[PDB]
Amino acid sequence: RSLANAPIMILNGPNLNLLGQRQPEIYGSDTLADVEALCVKAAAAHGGTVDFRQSNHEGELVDWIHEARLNHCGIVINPAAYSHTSVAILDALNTCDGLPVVEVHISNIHQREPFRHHSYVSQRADGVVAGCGVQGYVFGVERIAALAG
Amino acid sequence: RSLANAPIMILNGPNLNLLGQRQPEIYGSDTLADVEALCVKAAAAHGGTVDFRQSNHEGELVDWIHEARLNHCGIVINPAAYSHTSVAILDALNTCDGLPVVEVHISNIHQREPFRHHSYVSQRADGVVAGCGVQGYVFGVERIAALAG
Amino acid sequence: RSLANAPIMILNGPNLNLLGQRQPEIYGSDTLADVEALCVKAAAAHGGTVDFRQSNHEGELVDWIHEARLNHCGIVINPAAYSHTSVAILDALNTCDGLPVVEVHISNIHQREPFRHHSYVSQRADGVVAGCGVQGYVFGVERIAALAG
Amino acid sequence: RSLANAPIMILNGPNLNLLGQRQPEIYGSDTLADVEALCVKAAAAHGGTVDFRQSNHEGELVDWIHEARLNHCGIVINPAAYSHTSVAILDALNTCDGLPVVEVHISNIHQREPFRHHSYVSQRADGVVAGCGVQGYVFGVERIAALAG
Amino acid sequence: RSLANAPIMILNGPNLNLLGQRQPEIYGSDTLADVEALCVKAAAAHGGTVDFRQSNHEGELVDWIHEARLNHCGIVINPAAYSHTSVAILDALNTCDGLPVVEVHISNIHQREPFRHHSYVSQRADGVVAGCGVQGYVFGVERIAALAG
Amino acid sequence: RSLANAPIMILNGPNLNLLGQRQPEIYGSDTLADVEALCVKAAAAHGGTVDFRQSNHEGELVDWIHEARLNHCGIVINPAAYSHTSVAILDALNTCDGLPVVEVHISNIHQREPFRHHSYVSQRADGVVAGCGVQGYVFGVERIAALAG
Amino acid sequence: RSLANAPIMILNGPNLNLLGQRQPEIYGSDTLADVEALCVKAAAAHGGTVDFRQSNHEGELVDWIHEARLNHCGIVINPAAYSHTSVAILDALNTCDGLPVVEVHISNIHQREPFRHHSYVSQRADGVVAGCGVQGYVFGVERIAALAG
Amino acid sequence: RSLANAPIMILNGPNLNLLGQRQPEIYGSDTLADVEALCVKAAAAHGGTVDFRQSNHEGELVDWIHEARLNHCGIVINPAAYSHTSVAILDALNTCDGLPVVEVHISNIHQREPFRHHSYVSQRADGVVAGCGVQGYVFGVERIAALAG
Amino acid sequence: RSLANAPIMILNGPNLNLLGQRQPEIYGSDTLADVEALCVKAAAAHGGTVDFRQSNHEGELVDWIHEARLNHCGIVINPAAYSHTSVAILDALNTCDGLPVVEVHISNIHQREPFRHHSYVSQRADGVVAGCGVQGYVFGVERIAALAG
Amino acid sequence: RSLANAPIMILNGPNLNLLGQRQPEIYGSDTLADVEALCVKAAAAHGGTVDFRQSNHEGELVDWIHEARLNHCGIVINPAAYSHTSVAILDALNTCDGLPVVEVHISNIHQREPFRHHSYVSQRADGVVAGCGVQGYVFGVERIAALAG
Amino acid sequence: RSLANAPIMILNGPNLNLLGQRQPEIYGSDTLADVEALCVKAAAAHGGTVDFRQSNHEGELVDWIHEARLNHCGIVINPAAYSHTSVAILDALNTCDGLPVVEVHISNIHQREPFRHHSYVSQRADGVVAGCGVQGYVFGVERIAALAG
Amino acid sequence: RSLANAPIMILNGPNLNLLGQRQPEIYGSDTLADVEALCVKAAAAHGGTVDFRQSNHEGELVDWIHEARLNHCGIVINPAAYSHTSVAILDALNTCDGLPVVEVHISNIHQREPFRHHSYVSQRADGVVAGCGVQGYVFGVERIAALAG
Ligand SMILES: O=C(O)[C@]1(O)C[C@H](CCCOc2ccccc2)[C@@H](O)[C@H](O)C1
Ligand SMILES: O=C(O)[C@]1(O)C[C@H](CCCOc2ccccc2)[C@@H](O)[C@H](O)C1
Ligand SMILES: O=C(O)[C@]1(O)C[C@H](CCCOc2ccccc2)[C@@H](O)[C@H](O)C1
Ligand SMILES: O=C(O)[C@]1(O)C[C@H](CCCOc2ccccc2)[C@@H](O)[C@H](O)C1
Ligand SMILES: O=C(O)[C@]1(O)C[C@H](CCCOc2ccccc2)[C@@H](O)[C@H](O)C1
Ligand SMILES: O=C(O)[C@]1(O)C[C@H](CCCOc2ccccc2)[C@@H](O)[C@H](O)C1
Ligand SMILES: O=C(O)[C@]1(O)C[C@H](CCCOc2ccccc2)[C@@H](O)[C@H](O)C1
Ligand SMILES: O=C(O)[C@]1(O)C[C@H](CCCOc2ccccc2)[C@@H](O)[C@H](O)C1
Ligand SMILES: O=C(O)[C@]1(O)C[C@H](CCCOc2ccccc2)[C@@H](O)[C@H](O)C1
Ligand SMILES: O=C(O)[C@]1(O)C[C@H](CCCOc2ccccc2)[C@@H](O)[C@H](O)C1
Ligand SMILES: O=C(O)[C@]1(O)C[C@H](CCCOc2ccccc2)[C@@H](O)[C@H](O)C1
Repeated sequence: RSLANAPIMILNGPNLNLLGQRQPEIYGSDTLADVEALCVKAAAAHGGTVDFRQSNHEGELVDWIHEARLNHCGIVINPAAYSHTSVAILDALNTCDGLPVVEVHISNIHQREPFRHHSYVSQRADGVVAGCGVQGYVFGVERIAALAG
Repeated sequence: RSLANAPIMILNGPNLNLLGQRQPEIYGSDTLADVEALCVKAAAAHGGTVDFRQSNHEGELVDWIHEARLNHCGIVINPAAYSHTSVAILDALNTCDGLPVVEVHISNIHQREPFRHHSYVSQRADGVVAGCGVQGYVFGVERIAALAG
Repeated sequence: RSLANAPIMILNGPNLNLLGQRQPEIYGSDTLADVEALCVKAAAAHGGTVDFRQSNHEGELVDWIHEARLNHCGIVINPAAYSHTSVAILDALNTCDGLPVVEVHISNIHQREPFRHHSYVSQRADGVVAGCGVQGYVFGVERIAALAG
Repeated sequence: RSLANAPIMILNGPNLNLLGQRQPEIYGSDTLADVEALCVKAAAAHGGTVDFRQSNHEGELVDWIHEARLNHCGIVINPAAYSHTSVAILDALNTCDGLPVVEVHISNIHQREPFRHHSYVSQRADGVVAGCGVQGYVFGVERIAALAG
Repeated sequence: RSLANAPIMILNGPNLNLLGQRQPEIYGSDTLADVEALCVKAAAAHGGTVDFRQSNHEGELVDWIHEARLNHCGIVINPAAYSHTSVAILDALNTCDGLPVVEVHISNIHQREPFRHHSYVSQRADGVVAGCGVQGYVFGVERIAALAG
Repeated sequence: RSLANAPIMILNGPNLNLLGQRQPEIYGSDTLADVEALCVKAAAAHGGTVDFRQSNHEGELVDWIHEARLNHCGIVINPAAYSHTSVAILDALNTCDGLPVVEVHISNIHQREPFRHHSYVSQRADGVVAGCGVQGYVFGVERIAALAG
Repeated sequence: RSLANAPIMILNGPNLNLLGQRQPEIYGSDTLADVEALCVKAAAAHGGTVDFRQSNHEGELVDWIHEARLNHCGIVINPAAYSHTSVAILDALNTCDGLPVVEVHISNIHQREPFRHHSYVSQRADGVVAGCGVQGYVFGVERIAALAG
Repeated sequence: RSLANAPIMILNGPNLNLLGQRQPEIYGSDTLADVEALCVKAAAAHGGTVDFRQSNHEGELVDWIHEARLNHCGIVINPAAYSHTSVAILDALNTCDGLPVVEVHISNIHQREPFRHHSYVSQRADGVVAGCGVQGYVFGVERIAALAG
Repeated sequence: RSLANAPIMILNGPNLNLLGQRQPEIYGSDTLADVEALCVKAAAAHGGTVDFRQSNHEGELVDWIHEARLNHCGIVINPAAYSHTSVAILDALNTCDGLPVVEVHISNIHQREPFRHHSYVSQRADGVVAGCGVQGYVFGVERIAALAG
Repeated sequence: RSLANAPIMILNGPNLNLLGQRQPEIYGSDTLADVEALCVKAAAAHGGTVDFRQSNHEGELVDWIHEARLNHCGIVINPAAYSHTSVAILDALNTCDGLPVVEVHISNIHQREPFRHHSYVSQRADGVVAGCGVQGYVFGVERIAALAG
Repeated sequence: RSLANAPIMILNGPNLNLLGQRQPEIYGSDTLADVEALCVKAAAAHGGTVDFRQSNHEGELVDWIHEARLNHCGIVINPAAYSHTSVAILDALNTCDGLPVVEVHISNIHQREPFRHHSYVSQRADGVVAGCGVQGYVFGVERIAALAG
Repeated sequence: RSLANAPIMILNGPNLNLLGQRQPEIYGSDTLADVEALCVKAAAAHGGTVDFRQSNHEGELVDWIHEARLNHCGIVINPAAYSHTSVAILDALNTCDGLPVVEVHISNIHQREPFRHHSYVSQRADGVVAGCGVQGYVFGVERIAALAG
């Protein structure tokens, strides 16, 4: 699918509903709603739209990836903690043959606790953006626009 | 419980809803419905019935194992990604005292990425079948029939 | 929040709904309902009340932690299997700035299988109690009572 | 080769000559001769025949694998202790281009000592069946029948 | 022995004689004397008494455990550094067949340096309390009273 | 410095002089000169300029980071093989107090050989972009513009 | 069986046929026939006899262990290199229910190359003697004589 | 020194004072006094004498090794828990140039918990006897008598 | 011995009998007989002869090494799978004091599966040639010629 | 405290009483009395004194650290074997807030056995000197003199 | 390119300029000029020439590999210490599509320190010769002649 | 060479040119020129002179080490980041047969990031001084003056 004909799915994992409410030195002072606004703008800038979602449930994320697989032009995903633990989410993305996927982390996980350094999602994501703040979501959109082109 | 008196629960974990839609060289071109049909036949051949279910949700699979513990003669389980990650499903199966459990993987996980080599479920499953394709499910049923009688 | 003004949230993870039904040499013969009753009395003995919940779903536990963050005076959590696998629950507890958290394991996980020895939750929990049976929940409540005053 | 034209090679590694004489809780009370008779019946149930062999010598098993490579329709192998140590048997099976191979362990090796968890043979065996008792051999023959036709 | 007929041995390992003199954000500002008074009070509240001792010598602590084995109703031990290094103290506790043992750490060691995460003592201690401050000694006493009655 | 007052230093490590000449499926068919041209355009589109350089020599890269520290508004760096090996470049970037740094990899290093998964540079770079092709350089320029401007 | 009624089997693994021909500072100057003579002497001192064998073939050692199981009052084994590699010999000793087994190493393997530090045979051998020179075989014989009476 | 002119020092590490009082299936029913008596007679059987000591204190054991270095013809040492932890006792034995040293474990430490499998003392001890019960002390005396005569 | 007075022993490990019959991209399409013929001419070109042998049996290879130790001027060995598993063959080659030993692998084992990267034989072989095709045997012969001259 | 007002404590761990009686190539021919004299001299050159002590007992060393914390101007310590094993001594030193501490090893521990490479003391010691011979203690005195002024 | 039309590049890494000046029992007494003469002779015997170079600088070796890629018929490389550390040289070699590469080490790195056992270079070199002294360069030349033909 | 006859080479690795410009709490406020001046006076205090140099290039440091080998009486080296990565600098120092070498780190590397704990240079450096600040250079010079003496 192209940007013109289907939205980009923007998926957000656990706890990100609280973005902005603490640790601004690490994650900024923008809320999740502010991030959504940034993505709407960035997609529009490239002639597309987004479908922006958040969940604390691993299985829900899986279901939403199966939906993206049939209905969206690409996925930008910040899997949050499930980055480090979910093989299920990796396998869900693996079923998205041909679909552009960009993983985003607001923080630079490489500078944090050792368990945070690894991501299962990175094994499928076409591109991985870490430590660019909420601007990383914009880069995710920009990359999908380039690929679904 | 005997096969005569209660169904075999066949549980399928995340992403197996899409079986048949990709990677046929590894997983075959049969769909999950085709697998269900195979299981119905295999169980009938032995005078039993099946209760075949699939979920992308770890917690729903746990709930379902608690249901089998009370109501079913055995479990054949393809835990999918959760094989590698879910201590909660191992613990659920551990509550099934005396119930036959056979774990099944369509692919030979030992020939895949190193993180797929290990399974928590195998620590409780009475038998583990991997790399026998969808026929593995029929072996699961055949084992439970031998054990539940 | 003080004990006087808000309940203590007591969370229980997967499989603990079946407490009492097996392995009494390790977990005791009290049911989860008995445990809730113990907690109610322990909280009362210190001028408090509890909000006692159990779920097999990792996402629901996260959702509940976010509720406690805003509405409760502390958390006593037995994360069960999710102790060993859930970065998502660790992250949820980490959003609870200032809130007292005590992690409770009925069994002494240090005497069990190697994978049980480690807990993500212990990275945030203020106190960790293990192997004190269900009395551990009483210690959790007594700790929150000491800290939330 | 088909089942019609050539036997299934069934190979058994060291110590399995003493099967039935101890540890019946783990390995059953059937003797290796009883297993051979089970395999003859299982293969006949699918229009085939077997060539059933046992040796304590790694190099003899490699020799027999080379024989199967040219003269048999598939291999069912319980490599016993060599499963865990023999790169030579792995390399021998690797020479069997296109031949169906199923590895069988009577016990569920994933429940035993840590060194028993890993198998070189599993890196080539199409299918691996563990913890299904001597019925595993039946499943091995069933799989070969399905593949060799 | 019961609480009524013999004292609880409370053992404290190296450097704890200086408790209260530094790092109060981690260990609080109570002195060891203050901790002893807390233990006296807690034991009295359950009809018991304590025998409170501290040593910087691993072999003295071993001697004292042998004494408790014969003369006391239980042991509450904060082995301090020796928690991480002393198989000898673990072996001594292992000689105390039937005796209740609770291990206490004032700080939550799981949040500290990696070498502090593991304790040999926790392989024998019935219960392990970490990060509850000096109130963890009170939990120790409460647990022994529960078990020794 | 701001973008208006100083150029962005764009540094490329060993072997990137041959970009475009092989493995286009991984690295694209743009040459390093093409990438320079993209960076110059990207910077201009945010009111800045670039100082683009490539070297095969670890100590020359260190020298050039010292120069950036004093004369440039930020560093975009693709350290190539030295990402995995060079503590010296990490130390060099550490001296750049307050300067924005973005590391870029054309390929998704997390999908490649295990030694390629780790980067010393990511321990200082503010943001890390991987697998977004040459467009990742544009993202680096965009990030620096956001941080400097 | 007792010493009176059956010989002690003494088994020597690969390369021990050349004992005494090299490295005397490590292994001594006695030949394997001198070792056999020491064993004959030791057993006679205790009213027994020995059946002393050496082989370079793992499968042959397995076969001889099966013989001892049925025909000898105990096994003294120097498995040589196969100590470090042979799960098959371990499994063969494991079949020897009730039979006294002592493992002997002429050199102190714990002082040599790290791969020599571990032995699979020590997981079953009742006693293990290392670094006592050829007098270790004598200690072997003495141990069997104590146990087989 | 020879057996004729000086005693063999026999050192016993922590907790062995309690030998005989528990776990007889592992350690036997002999007391440490019984073992001292066994040693007196085994030395006399070879024209020697012994100086038999036990301590729970690592430094005392090092002090006694210094004394033996100057005053005794050999050392038989069961270091108990300190086998696994004490570099200080390894360094002490290392000062005993030319003195025969035999390490003894009553139990076969290679069949116990993993941390018990390794011994620092084995890095110097000339010989190491494990799993021969208290007879292992006799073998230690026998070896010293052979070396020091 | 010299090349003039004795043959070079050229030993080939398990499965090499089948060289030529598969995977020519890795191993070439020469048969083992063709390699033998290459060896004969390489040795003659330096005034020597060969004794060329192949076995699937570890023990036989050991026995043949003992023969070469007394009867031949050097050993060129491709231990095949046993390169990775056989301490026994290492120890056999260690008995060959002063005899030139060159290890050969047709394929570059360092580019293959991780378990293939390590060889016990290389701990004794004077020289190790890998990935030079069957020409590597020729280099082996050339090296023996150089050393035995 | 200044050098003018209190002595420097010089602590030596186990086995150093024997310094100079062996292994001169590693540790020199000076005795521990010679080392004391060198410290007296070095301290006097800087207007100070020393309190020079040696013990084989970990607990005594801890006791002496507590003494120094209150009574001395700094600590030079060669912990000997306890360097590698004693978290208790590290903890003792950690209580010496603000006190200068320099760790000395006569040998370069980095060139010795792997277990010797690591030191717990180095985690606190302000400075660590290894492989400078007995002259390392003069450097420790010189560093205390610099810091304590 | 063929040997007739272009020289073989022979590259030597750090410190090899001092070959011959020490450790002759490991590296021989030939100087690097002697090695160059051996390479000139061996190439001439096959109708070719060499371009022999040595550098202590990693980046200069990379530069020279790039030169070879365009101008030479093959590379024989002794990367010396950079074998073990340089992903940059590996990457340089990887750009040499279709070019024969042979890696040489004069000493048998597998008999040396553990860090020396691994080479990045070997992941690309076609052939790797180790432990054959300076004759290994001759094998390198002989291999390139065979492949360039 | 003696101190009287030739300068001590004092070599500084990458980034040290910026000493004094940041992180004074770890590295002090002296600049590299101030260090040089300190070394000049230290050497003069012992009748010697210094040749003080700094480079960011690994190969240049190796070249300088070869120069020292022929022309200088010793080496004091702070390899900075190359401590942790440069086998090349180790190998160069290894060529300096008989030459005294002391490694200096201004910061105590053992208290920093885990990768900084290890130094290849320390495998050859006779002495290693860490965490003594710039005074560590003076210790180096003092040690050289003692050894060249
Ligand atoms: O930095 C990221 O984007 C992460 O994906 C965020 C996760 C944390 C999710 C919650 O983020 C919040 C940040 C601030 C306030 C509330 C939630 C963490 O598990 C990953 O390791 C990195
Ligand atoms: O081979 C299996 O049965 C697995 O359990 C399947 C999982 C993947 C489930 C998704 O399977 C599909 C296969 C084809 C098409 C769609 C999904 C995988 O994570 C395990 O490692 C092995
Ligand atoms: O000991 C605990 O409380 C645990 O948190 C319990 C978990 C298991 C929960 C299920 O517990 C039951 C106990 C008795 C009967 C049924 C379930 C386990 O996964 C952790 O490793 C330790
Ligand atoms: O469970 C299996 O089939 C095994 O392949 C059996 C092997 C042991 C073979 C000997 O089996 C006997 C069973 C009963 C009685 C005697 C021998 C063991 O090494 C593997 O770990 C798993
Ligand atoms: O947190 C605990 O209770 C510990 O057991 C205390 C030990 C430290 C004993 C010294 O404690 C002091 C605390 C404050 C002031 C002085 C000493 C430490 O080694 C363990 O890792 C955890
Ligand atoms: O993907 C990247 O940008 C890297 O930084 C590139 C490096 C290789 C630089 C040379 O790349 C070329 C690509 C195409 C053609 C020639 C060189 C590789 O060492 C890193 O692992 C990832
Ligand atoms: O020390 C031993 O007895 C060994 O078992 C001997 C084996 C070596 C058998 C060959 O022994 C010889 C000794 C001297 C001369 C020839 C062979 C070795 O692989 C084990 O690690 C230790
Ligand atoms: O590459 C080599 O020469 C090996 O020594 C060959 C062995 C494989 C032997 C069988 O070789 C064949 C090759 C082609 C066709 C048949 C057998 C393998 O185990 C080693 O890892 C490396
Ligand atoms: O090199 C040192 O100073 C040590 O701290 C000394 C210890 C050994 C103490 C005994 O030193 C002696 C030297 C000569 C003679 C007797 C003892 C050792 O455990 C450390 O690894 C390094
Ligand atoms: O054995 C080889 O050729 C090496 O590549 C040599 C390197 C060292 C080259 C310096 O060699 C010299 C040998 C003698 C005299 C001077 C330098 C070493 O780092 C590798 O681990 C193995
Ligand atoms: O403590 C040291 O001397 C170090 O060798 C310095 C290196 C850092 C070199 C740059 O140091 C500067 C210090 C202050 C200001 C600028 C640079 C670091 O990589 C080592 O791990 C430890």
